[PDB]
Amino acid sequence: GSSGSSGSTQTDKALYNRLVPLVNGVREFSEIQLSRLKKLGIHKTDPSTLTEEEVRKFARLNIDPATITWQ
Repeated sequence: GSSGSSGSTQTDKALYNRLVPLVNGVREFSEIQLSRLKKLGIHKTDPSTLTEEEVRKFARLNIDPATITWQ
């Protein structure tokens, strides 16, 4: 990715990347993220099927102290 100017409605999207990075040349959740997604009811494995609605949700549950943003 690339950090710079403040894009549009760029809040969850940005995070999504951090959560599911790309090092193996293939974006795929982890036994950790999943176990958490299930609780919500999102039976998805690939980050592609995920939708803004799901993304924002998967991120919401995860709130970092460094970037504490109170909607």
